[PDB]
Amino acid sequence: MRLLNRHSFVVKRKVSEDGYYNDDGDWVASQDIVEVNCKGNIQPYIKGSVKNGTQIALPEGIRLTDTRILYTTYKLRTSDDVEWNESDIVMIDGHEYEVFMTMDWSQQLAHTSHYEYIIIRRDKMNAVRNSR
Amino acid sequence: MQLETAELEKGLVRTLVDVIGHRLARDKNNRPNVIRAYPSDNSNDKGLKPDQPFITVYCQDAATPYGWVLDKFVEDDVVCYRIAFQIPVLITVNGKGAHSIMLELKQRLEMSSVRDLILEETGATVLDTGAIPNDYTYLNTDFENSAPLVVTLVKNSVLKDERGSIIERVIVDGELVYEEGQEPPEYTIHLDVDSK
Repeated sequence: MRLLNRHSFVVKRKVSEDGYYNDDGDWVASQDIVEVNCKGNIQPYIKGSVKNGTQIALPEGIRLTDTRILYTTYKLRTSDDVEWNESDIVMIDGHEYEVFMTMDWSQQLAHTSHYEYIIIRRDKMNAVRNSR
Repeated sequence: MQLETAELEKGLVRTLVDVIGHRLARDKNNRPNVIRAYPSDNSNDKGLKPDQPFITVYCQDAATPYGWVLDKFVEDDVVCYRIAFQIPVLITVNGKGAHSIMLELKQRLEMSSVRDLILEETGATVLDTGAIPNDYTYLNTDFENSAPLVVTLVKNSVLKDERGSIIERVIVDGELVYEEGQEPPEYTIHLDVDSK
């Protein structure tokens, strides 16, 4: 419906699910990454000690943590060790948001079936590769 | 030389840029990311977390396990004191491969060189160097690898006592007696000695 499609964002799904552990023990993420276009709705998540755009003071400097809730009809998936697949990524404001939680309301009713996700801004860190 | 941790931290920060600057990230000015802990300016401004990997320098405290006063002397008419101090410092690496960088930093502080540069800048000697743990803290989303280390330093500080003064003239009086308490003394000796 109209309100469920107010926002348009990009989603990076690792289509391949062939991640494995090297002969040295390091983790190697699935190789084939694919970009997609999706539509949904993004709002701040107000609950308990959740931190939306909260500035954090540390001895090392300053951080910024954010988290949101997303309503959409697209089936995004989080990490699953039994099915052996990794989570998706959602691009908001040019930054990455990793899908951490999911709530399956699909197949409940005709016109109001949807999904809910809690997406957390990814922390800043340097990059390293282990590919075999 | 006076002991001030604000200067020891600055000297260590300047030395580390050359000693271990090749393994660290670099900012917009091309300078390696080494900073003092709890950055702030103008009494309320707060610094941002640099790009990893980087280093943080934080002075813990200062103690005087070697007595209380080492020397008392006169340098110029002003009196002087010398005191021995010990200063443990904490250096941490944040990022990926923090242990691999702290190991090389350890292996360089023990060289005959580097220890001369530290004394050239801060005017202090390295006394000890503790072990390196391999820590992981969750933060949010992903863990962060860290590797703290403790480097103890030793320095002598000198201060000027502006209230002091020196003796340059002495006046002495004496007596001689056959028996204790002889009220009229047998002889009296009066002496006066000037510095000049």
